Amino acid sequence: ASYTVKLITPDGESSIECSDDTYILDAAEEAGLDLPYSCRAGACSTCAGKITAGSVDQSDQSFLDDDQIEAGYVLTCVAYPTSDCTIETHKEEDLY
Ligand SMILES: [Ga+3]
Repeated sequence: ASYTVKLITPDGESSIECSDDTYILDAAEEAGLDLPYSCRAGACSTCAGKITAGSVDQSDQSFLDDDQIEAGYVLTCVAYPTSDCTIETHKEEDLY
């Protein structure tokens, strides 16, 4: 049951469909979104995306702790958008 996943970017606004048992990144790169990712597995902050218009599940990540997720930075390389959401890519520098 894929849901409308809004991927905000400085080069425009796209909308990819991601499943609950899939990663927002894979669904993005698969379409050609070309998001800021490196490990694309779940062990960084470059894939993190400021979220504040939906919900996701990142119980596989190994970078964030509690303050990061609180802000909204969700690793797209390991996020499970159970429902519609609006991940704001290009939001990792906040940490570094
Ligand atoms: Ga990553």
